[PDB]
Order: sequence, then C-alpha cells, then structure tokens
Amino acid sequence: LSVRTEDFFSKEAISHARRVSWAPHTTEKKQGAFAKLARSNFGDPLPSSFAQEPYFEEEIEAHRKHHRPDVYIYKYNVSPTHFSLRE
Amino acid sequence: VQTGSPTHQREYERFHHLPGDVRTRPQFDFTFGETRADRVMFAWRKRGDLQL
Amino acid sequence: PPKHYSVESLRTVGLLPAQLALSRKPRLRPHVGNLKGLVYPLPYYAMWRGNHNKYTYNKSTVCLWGEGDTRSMYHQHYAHAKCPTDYGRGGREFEYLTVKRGKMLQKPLPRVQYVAEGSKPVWLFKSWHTPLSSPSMWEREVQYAEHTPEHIGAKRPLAVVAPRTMHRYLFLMHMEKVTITVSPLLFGYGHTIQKAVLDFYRRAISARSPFPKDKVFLFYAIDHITPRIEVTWLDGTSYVPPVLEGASSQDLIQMVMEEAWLAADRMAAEGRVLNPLAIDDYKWDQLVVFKKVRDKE
Amino acid sequence: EGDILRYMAYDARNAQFAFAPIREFPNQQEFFLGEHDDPEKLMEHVDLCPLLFAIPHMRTVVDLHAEHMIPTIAGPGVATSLYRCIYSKALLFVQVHLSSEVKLPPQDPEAFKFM
Amino acid sequence: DSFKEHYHRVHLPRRLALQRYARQQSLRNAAKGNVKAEEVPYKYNRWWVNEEHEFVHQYAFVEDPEVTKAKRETLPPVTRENIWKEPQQTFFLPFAPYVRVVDYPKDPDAKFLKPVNIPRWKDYMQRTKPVIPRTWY
Amino acid sequence: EQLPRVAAVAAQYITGQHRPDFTPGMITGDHVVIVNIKDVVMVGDQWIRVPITWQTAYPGGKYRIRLTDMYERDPCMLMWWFLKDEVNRHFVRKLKTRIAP
Amino acid sequence: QRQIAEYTTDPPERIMAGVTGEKGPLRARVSGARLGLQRTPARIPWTMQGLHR
Amino acid sequence: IGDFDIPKPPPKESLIANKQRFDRVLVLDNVDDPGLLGTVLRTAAGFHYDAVIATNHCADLYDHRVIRAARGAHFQKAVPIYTLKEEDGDNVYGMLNHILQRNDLS
Amino acid sequence: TRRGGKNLAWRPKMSERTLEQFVPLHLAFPRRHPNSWQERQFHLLGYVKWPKEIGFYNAGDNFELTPQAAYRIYKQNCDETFWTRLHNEKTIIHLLPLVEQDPGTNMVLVDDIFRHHLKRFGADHYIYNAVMQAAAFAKDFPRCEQLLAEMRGLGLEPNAQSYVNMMLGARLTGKPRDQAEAFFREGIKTGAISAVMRLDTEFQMWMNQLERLGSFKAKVGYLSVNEEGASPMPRDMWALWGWHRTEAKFISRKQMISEQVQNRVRSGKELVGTVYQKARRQPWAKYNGMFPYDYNGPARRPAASFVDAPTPTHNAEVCGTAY
Amino acid sequence: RSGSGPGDKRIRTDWYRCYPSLMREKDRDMYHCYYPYLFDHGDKMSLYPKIPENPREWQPEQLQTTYDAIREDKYDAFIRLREKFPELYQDTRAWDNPPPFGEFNMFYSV
Amino acid sequence: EEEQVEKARLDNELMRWRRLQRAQGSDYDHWMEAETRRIQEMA
Repeated sequence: LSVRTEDFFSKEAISHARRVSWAPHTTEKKQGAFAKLARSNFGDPLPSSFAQEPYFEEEIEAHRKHHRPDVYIYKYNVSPTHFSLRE
Repeated sequence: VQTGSPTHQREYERFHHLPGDVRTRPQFDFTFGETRADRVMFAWRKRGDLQL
Repeated sequence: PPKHYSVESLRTVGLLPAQLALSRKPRLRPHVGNLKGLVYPLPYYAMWRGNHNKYTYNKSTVCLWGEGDTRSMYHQHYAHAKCPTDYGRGGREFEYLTVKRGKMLQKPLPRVQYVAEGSKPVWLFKSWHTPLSSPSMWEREVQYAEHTPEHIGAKRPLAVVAPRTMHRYLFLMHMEKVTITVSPLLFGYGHTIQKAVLDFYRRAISARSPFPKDKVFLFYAIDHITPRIEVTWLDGTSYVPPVLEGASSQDLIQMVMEEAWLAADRMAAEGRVLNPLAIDDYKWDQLVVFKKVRDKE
Repeated sequence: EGDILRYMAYDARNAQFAFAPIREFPNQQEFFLGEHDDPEKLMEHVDLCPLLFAIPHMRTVVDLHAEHMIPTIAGPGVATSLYRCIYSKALLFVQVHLSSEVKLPPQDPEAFKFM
Repeated sequence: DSFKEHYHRVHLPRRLALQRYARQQSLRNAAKGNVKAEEVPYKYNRWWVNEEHEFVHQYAFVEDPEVTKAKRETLPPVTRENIWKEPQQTFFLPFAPYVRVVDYPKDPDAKFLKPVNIPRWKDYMQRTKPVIPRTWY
Repeated sequence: EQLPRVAAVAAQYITGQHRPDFTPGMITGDHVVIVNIKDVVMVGDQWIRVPITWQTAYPGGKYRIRLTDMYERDPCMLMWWFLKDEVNRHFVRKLKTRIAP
Repeated sequence: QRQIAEYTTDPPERIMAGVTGEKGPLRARVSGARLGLQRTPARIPWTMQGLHR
Repeated sequence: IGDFDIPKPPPKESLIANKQRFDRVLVLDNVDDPGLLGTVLRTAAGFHYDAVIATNHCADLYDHRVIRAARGAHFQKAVPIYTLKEEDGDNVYGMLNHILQRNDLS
Repeated sequence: TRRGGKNLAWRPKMSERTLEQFVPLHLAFPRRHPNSWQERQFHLLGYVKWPKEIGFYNAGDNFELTPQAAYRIYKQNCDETFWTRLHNEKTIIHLLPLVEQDPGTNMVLVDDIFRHHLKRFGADHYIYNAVMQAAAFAKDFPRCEQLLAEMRGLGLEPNAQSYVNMMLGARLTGKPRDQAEAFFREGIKTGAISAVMRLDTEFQMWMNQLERLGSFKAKVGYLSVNEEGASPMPRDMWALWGWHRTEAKFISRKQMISEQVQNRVRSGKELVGTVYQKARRQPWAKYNGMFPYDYNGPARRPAASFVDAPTPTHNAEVCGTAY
Repeated sequence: RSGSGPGDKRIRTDWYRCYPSLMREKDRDMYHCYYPYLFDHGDKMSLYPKIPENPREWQPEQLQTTYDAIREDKYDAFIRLREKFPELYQDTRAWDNPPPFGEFNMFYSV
Repeated sequence: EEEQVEKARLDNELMRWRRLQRAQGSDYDHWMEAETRRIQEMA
C-alpha cells in the first residue's frame, strides 16, 4: 500500500455503552471540548481504570426510572418496558 | 516424621508430635512460586522478638 | 510520474526503518521452539497460556464470576450484562484466537421496535460544539413521530438518558415557586422528617438564583399537617417530593433537581424558551469554597 | 462505479501533503472567508460546489476536539484542502488557521474547569 | 512410565472414543437422508476494551468442510501478474512517517504554521499498530 | 461431593475390596464411570492451598503446582491423582496391582 | 366505610401509601404482609445491611 | 536580614463578585519610583482602602525599596493589593469597568 | 539458569508478580460447598421443610405458597393483630390462579375475603384492585365495571392498577382494542397513568406486555406456563441475589428481621439513587476470605421436630399441583 | 540435536515485548464491548437478555427488560450511520458480514 | 459522575486499608496495649 493520513492519529477506545454517539463530530475525546474552550493542550495520562470487579445496575429511561407506576399482576410487576418478580 | 506426600501431609505437619507452634498452621507460606535461596518453606507469626 | 513515500525517501529525510530479516538483535519469535504443530500467523496468541499450545481439549477451567461455567449460576450483574452462551475460558486461558469447523451461522441483527413502517424520523446532529450540560446531548438521536408525546404538547420525544450528578444545591431558574409547609410546634421525639424539611428550606433560601426569596416561601400548618414541599414549575405543573422516614435534605434536593431536569426537558420539547445556566456570583462563591477545599486537601 | 467515485473522494482525505500540487500554477492570490466556530460547515459548503470536482486533491477534516487540532496560542498550525475547478482547472487552496489565538491559557486549569 | 505418561496412555484412546461418540450424533443426521453440516453461531462480540482502556480483538475463524472439499478437488485459479512479479518488501514502512520538513510556510522556522496533516514525533513513535477499529495492516 | 471422598469410594469398588470374595493376589474389580468431574468440590481455599508436587531426573526439575492448575489443564487428572493415591495406599508394592485397577 | 378506613389507617401508612420509588413499589409496601419470613426475598444490599441506632 | 515567604495574593474573586460594596478603590498607574510606590502603599494601607491595584508597569511590589518604604504593608490582611499585568492575561480596564458597574462608583 | 523443569504447560516462564493477578483468590468455580452442607445451612438459617400442600421451593428456588395454604392461613389469622389490608390483598393474589381455573367456587372465597376486609378495614384501593383483578381473571367484565363504579362512588379515585385491571379484563373477555384503549385514555386523562410517548405507542406497549403475560388457562403467555420446581429445600443454599456473598438469597431470620425493620425505618433511602452508592456497592474491595465454618461446615442446629403431628391418613395419595 | 545444553546468554531474548493486551473473560460484559452487545436468544440476535419462559424462574431482584430506550436509540443510530455513511464507517463493517472462509486471511492462512 | 466514582473508590480503599491495619496492628505487644487501654477505659 502507501502512506495514508488515516493511520497518523490514534482514536479513543471508548465502549459502546459509555459512548455518547457514533457521530463523526463526537468520535473525538470528550475532554477536547473543554481543552478547546480553555485554549490549552491537556496531556493527562491514565485517567482511570475500570475496577477490580466493575459491576453495574440496569439503568432505566430518564422518565420511567422515576415515574414507574406500582402496577402489579398475579405475582409480578408490570411496566410498559420491564417485568420483575414481586415478592 | 514424614508419613505422606505433600498433597495429603503438609511439610509442617511432620513436627506435630512436638508441642507449641508446630501444631498451628503458619502465617506465611513460601512453597509456591520462586524457591527461597535458603529454602525457607514456612514462617510462623512473630512471638515478640522471635520468629519460627 | 506520481511520487510516494518510500524507505529511500525516509532515509534521505533522515529516518531509517528497523531491520526485519538481517539483524543481530532478537526477532521476537517465542514460538520457534515452544509451540508444537500448526502455528498461526497471528503473533503472540498463546503467550498468556504459558507460550505453548498443549491441553486444549479441556472444557471447564478455573474461573471467576462471568467466566467459564458461571453461566449455570446466577449473578445480578452478569445475568443482564452477559449472554449465557458467550462464556469462554477464564484466567490465563482467554481465547485470543479460536478455530472451529462447520458451517457458520450468522443470526440476523436485532430490529428496532415500536417504529411504524414508512415513518421518516428527524435526525439530531450531536457534536462537541454543543455543551454537554445542554439537554440536547441527552435527547434521542433517531427520533420518530410515534415516540413524541402529543398529549403533553411536545414537538419532539423526551430525552432517554439523564445526567448522573449528585445535587448538593438547588437551581430555581426553571421553577416558578416553592412552598414549604411545616408544623409550628416541634415533635417530642427526634423528628428526622422535620429536621430534613427545615434543612431543605434553608438550602432553598441559600439556593442558586439571583434572588431565591422571590420563589421560596415557608408556611406553618397548625392543623398538624405533615411537613411537605410543593414545587410549581414555569408551566404550572406541581411536584410533591414525598418526605419519608430516613430521607435527608440532600436526598430531597436530589429528587427536586432530577424532577427539575425532567420538567425542563418537557418544557423544551413543548417549545418553551428556558433561560440557560451560566456563571454568576453564586458560582464565584462556590469557587471560593472550592479553593478552600483544595487548599485544605 | 458510484462506490469507487465516493471512495476516491474520501481517500482525498488520506492524500498526503508533500505530494500535493499546491504550486502547480504560477499566479496566486489570497482571500479571507471569515471566522467560524465550526469551519467544517464552510468546508462542506466548499465540497458541495457545482463548479468544483467532487474528488479533491487533498482534504483535511477540521476537528477542533482532536488532541492534534486543539487551537492554542502556539496552535497546531493550518488545516489544508485543495480543490480543482472544473472548467478552468485552477486550484483553490483552503487554509483553516488554528493558531491565530492571542489568549493565554488559564494559570490553574482546575478552577477554570470548575467554573 | 510416569504419572502423566500413564494417564495419557490410558486416556488418549478414551479421548478418541469420546470424539467418535460425539461425531456419532452428527452421523445421526446423515442416516436420516438429510445431511446438514455443523452449524456454529457467529460471534458478534469479538471487539472489547480491557481494564486499561486498551482495544482487544478476538480472532475467531470457522472452517467450512464444503470449501475444504472444493479446494481439495478443484484447481486454484491463475496467479495475478502483479502478485508474482512485484517483489515482497523487505522493510516495514511506519504508519506515521515523521517528515520534519515541509515547504508550506514562508518562514521554515515558524512552528505555529506547520500543517496538521504531517504526523508528529509522538505519533511516529506510538503508531506501531493500525487504528482502534481497524484490524488488518 | 468432595474429591478425596469420591476417590476413596471409587477405589473401594475399583480395587475389588467391596466383594466378599476379595483376594489380594487376584485383580478383580468393578468398573466405575465417574461423571461431572468439573462439579467436584473442595472445602475452603484448598483449591489454591493444596499442592501437587513431582520431580524429574534433572536438578531443579521440581514442579509444585496447585489443584487449580491441575483443574485448569485437565480436571480429570485430579481424580486420577487421588485415585492413584487411594490405590497405592494398599497396592504400592507390585506394578500390576498398582496399574491394573 | 370512610370513617372505618380513617380510623383503622395510620399516619405513616397514609403517608407511604401513594409513594413509589426508583426501584418500583417501596419494599415496605411489597413485603408489609409477610406470611412467614421464608417468602421474603431479602433484597437489601451489603452497603445497606447496616442500621444506625 | 530576613528571608520571608511571600504572602498569598488576594483572590480576584473578591474584585469580581463582592458581597459588600466598595467605598474607595485605588489604582496606581505606572508608579516607577519604588520608594514612592511603597510610601503610597503604606498610606493606602493606613487609610484602610477597600482595594489597591497596580497597573501599567508599576514597580514590583516585592522590590527591596518597596518593602523598605512600606514597612509591613504587604503582610497585612485588611487592605488587599493586586497587580493587573496585561502581559499575564488580565484585562485591567475590563476589571475596572466591572468594578465600576458592580459597586456603582464614580 | 535452571537445569530442568521446562514444561511450560505446568511451570510457565512468567513472573510471580505477573501470575499474582491470575491467582484466583475470589474463586467461583468449581465449588467450595458440598451437598452435605446444604441441609446444615438450611437448618442453621432456621427454615422448615413444609409438606408440598403448604409450600415449596419452585424452579427459581423461591418459596412459593400454595393457594389452599394461603386461604387456610387467612381463615386462621383473620382477626389477629398483625393482619392487614396487604395480607388480604396477598391472599387474593394467591387465590388468583384457582379463581382463573374455576371461578365457580373460588369467587366465593374472594367475596368472603372482601366481606372481612369491609368489616375490619373498609373500602380501600388495595382490596378493590385485588377484587377487580380477580374478576378480570374470572372473566366478569360487567363485575369489573361495577367495581370501578363502586370505587368512583366511594371516592377511591381509580389508579393505574385499576385501569390496568380494566384493560386486562377487556383483553381476557375479548373486548375490542377500542374498548381497552378507552380505559387507557381515561387513565391518561385522569392522571393515574403517566406516559412518555405517543398515546397509541404506549397503549401498544401495554398490550404487548399483557400479551406476553397471557392468562393461566392460555397457551402462549408467561402465566400459561405451569412448571414448578417442587423441592422442599432449595438446591443451592449459597445462591446470590446480588454481587457478593454478603448479598445472599437465603439468610438468617435475624437478618430478615433487621431488613424488615429497615424497610419501615429507612423508606426514604429507596427513593433516591446515586452513582456514588452504585459504585460503593461494588465488592471489589470487600473482604472475601474463609471463615472457620467455611472449612468445618455450617453450625449444627436442630431441625423443627413435628412428632406431635397427626398420623398421615392419605399418605398413599399424591399431592396434586397447587393449581 | 535438540539442544539441551547450558545455552548462550549473548542472544538477548525479549518476551516482555511479546505479550498482547491482557483481557479477562469476566470483562466481556456489555459495558466493555466496542460494538452493540448482542444476545443469542436462540435463532435471532437481541439487545436484551433472554427472559425465562417459566415465570417461577425469575429472580427477586432480576429485571426482565422488554424495551430499553437507551439501547434502542444507540443501536438504531449506529446501524443508520453505518448504512448512510459507508466510507465514513468502513472500519466498523467487520462487525457483521465477516470475511468468508476460503480467501487468504492475514492472521489465519498458512 | 467521575467525582462520585472517585469518592466511592476512595471509600472502598479506606475500608480495605482499615481492614488491613486491624491485622497489621495485631502484634502481641500491640494487642496487649490495646486491651489494656480498653480495660482502663471501661473501668
């Protein structure tokens, strides 16, 4: 092949869930916005590792997770988005 | 007294007929990994200024 | 003729590439005398195993939660974060390379549900030029008409992801009024509810606003009415944060601020022009406090 | 055919700068097209011009949030693109200057970030 | 014979017998008049981010017995002229060759005017592998 | 079930000691198909703390591994090792009495 | 009927009746009627196992 | 002869957003003589001004002659003294106009 | 430089600090608890093996109580001090499948529970929604409408559960999509149902959930699946509900009592959720070591002795399925 | 031959440069995946975990999700971007439609 | 969010550090001193 500009600069290894969007205007780093705002280059390495045992909980939609109604059927909670055991 | 393989009988269990700390399991175990230069297999808890 | 970069051009520039075949230095081939049988061109696929390709017929291995035969046992995280068929070898036996026989079956990709056929959705362009604190970054990206709540009066669907912030103060810009009703007499036993509501009123008076006195109001209920809070937003909608036993002023502030974010999102979807958050004297005082904390530790 | 044309117009980005025909013709003149928060919009306007070929000689995507294109006082430099005119075969050398800032960075970044 | 030698001497015939018993279930289908090759599921989850936020890729390759038989029986096509005439390159070009000299600015010493297309030295040193989503050189 | 217990119970039937006509010179034992080796148990942290040791004919060729390592390589080697111990507990003198069971 | 309701109910019961949290219905509402502790799911995290005086 | 540690400069957040109104603000514009600068700083500290500011290339506040003329006017805590240097990033007249529009000064 | 021991399959050429991260301290497989310890842990936590007619651990190792046993427990503890509206609601909930399978005689029991509830506590959202769902499963849509009208007349404003019971009764009796959407729109207008979506889309979501559920006499839904584990003791006592061994599914009665006390004294903490709390819950730094009982087995406690029980008269006849 | 001698320490082998990026099997959950994590679900892929057909098998704190707007929107935007900008999302085309067997593979074919 | 994650990690590290100091100070003379001070405090 030949020398290509695509291979010059490395991209971020951010995950799909931790991503904001797959748009080409959001492919870059998240701190670059504040770096451009401050007019300074930030070279902070190793920001953080995940964990020794990184566990997470299921997140619900911004409105559902707080306005879930207490609707039940025979022994299970019922929501337009989730099922769960009720006692 | 040695009566079995290291799987069944541990190395510090040979001195079980003696009273004292040899009847307890040590705090440190150096058998796994890089062999000690002086071949120290076990080390019991420090009793004051003495460690077995 | 068209010109391109080459090793001779880079040499004339002043950079020499590393030697590949003829070199007295190690060639980094740990498999030349260690891996036996067939070796694949993928480099270093068997180094974590111990630089060997023996004992591959084993099925079960020593494994933590999420690895190996954990699939048969229940764990709250992995039960929703891993498929019970994607469990492989654990420990140093991680599969950097896998070879199998048979006809490969590629299941069809999932389909987006609750989308009517023939609907042309609106596309939202998300960029870092928009500040992250704006609700537009949290709004949906592919938004359909079948997802827009028209009964509320919205022109667009509501945001699906909420910011993850521990709110320590109140922001009364998107709130028309806050009425806090408490009992005049003090309960005999230690009333944590009463204490939390009093602290909430204190922090609402000290909240982030040019003049929070114009929006915060305190009332006394001689009728032994339980202490309550009522936040009326700009559209007139009212929210009542339930003050239960054990809840603190920080918890009440978190609830009020999350509901304020949701209400502002509803306003923006309905078409209401909301005043944005910016720098103010409250933020300068918080900067003073922040510098104090930084100088302390 | 359309796929190959699109991929050539895309690899116009991967085209190198040293082998670009910037000084192909004798005469040259400079013009100022204004200042843009997001010059990528103006670049897209230039790309979608009926009087220019859709396959340029060189293309540089200006992403201000990339670690190598953050505008500083001693900024990274100039993002350069080169377009060809269809009927006169002239050249348009578009230069986005990311080093024109005359504002010093904050002395303490933590306070500016908190603010 | 030692412990492991005796174990393997006893069990390798037993392992082969177990493999034969496994292939018996596959031969069950061919006796029904309906031959279907082994159906392995494709892995959509072979791109990961490790603890240190480094990109990891799992290479999973599936061998097709029909393609194997086709290659055993049929003749391979003619080699490409460029493939057999152009020699194999002896050196590996860097993904980001540092140039250090560009004739763009009028004053060559001015650093704030260097074009951003040219890779920096940190890129030239650290780009020893294709970009995160890319897997082939 | 625990690995030493399973090994003992299996060796009792393998060596033929479970038969009232058992004769030490006569090798007559029943066959035992042991399944679910991957689900054998070991009380406590003994999976990490119990070693398997063996030396070769070389100086410094001494291997000290763990039950975890033996299980990672081949879980059936653990059962084979414990069965070997249970058999050599009584039939260690000759080779036929060692190997045939 | 209304008087018997208001006479048998309690202030904390009438307070926590119409309340619903992030995890759905409150644990008090869900397991307030316990036909033996063998049926109760015991969904309290280790961070919340402790309880003050 | 004593080697003292320079006192921490006053935060300009007080000049930006002060909870109390400023009665008298002082701005020294290009005071070259270090002795005269120190004497003026001493006089302002004595009269207890709200804030003294030095702009347009005034002599260094920590010059030896300035210290000798001030005689402890730098270690006090009552009257804060600021240095608005355009070469560091501070807009002197922007800050002054902010102070004017904030405290309603003449 | 050693002279032997170069089999990399057993003694790899890796550093000790490099193998430290692979040493499995927090091991999960293969096992550390034999089968002989399961009964010990059961009797130590203090649970009893009840006959299958009373209750049993189902396929999910959850202790499911028989509807007959629940009705008998109700009939015995009707007038006790601890009995409550929630107890009546749960009794109706347990009677639901028998009501669905044979609404001829079980609606009588539901009506008896309703009578007792109106005698002791009175009219309430809980009891009214329970009876509405019972009638919906019993295929009495006119009775469901009557109960909704009775709620409206008594002043109990119909709730989201009430409108969902309306929709379920309509779907089970065969009322049109328009009939179900009428109740949905009425709930939306009242405010009992808060929906963030288009109304038709949200109604379709509710209908999809109800179709996934089905009924007890259906053939497709979840409730149609009747396959019980039917074990007197759970097959794994150290099973987890959360992330760490301290978040175990089966714990002691003292811990159960502490948790039931927290459910009332710290109900305000269940309303707020924080990333700080969710990250603090991660057990990566929590102590995971071996206790003396991890080696010796669970502490030996006596089991519940029932030598005073009557002699079984029908010991040959097998107990049928709960429903 | 087979060596079996004392060896020569002049040749400085460097295996520390011969280790790929370490990855643990436990870290293969949906929060570490680079692409939308898909569940097998039998014959069709899905974005949610499989719901047990027997409701008795449901765990007390397990949440049976049937529609998650976050995952739905992210997967939809991802698929639509990959469809509308092929040249811009070309490197993401190895996720689906993999290279078929029989052709030369850089890391497999010997 | 990152501040909350950092604070939670710091709290877990502090918990583990306390648990390890309880065993680091488990020396014989240190345990004797601790129990002596506890007896003097309770009496």
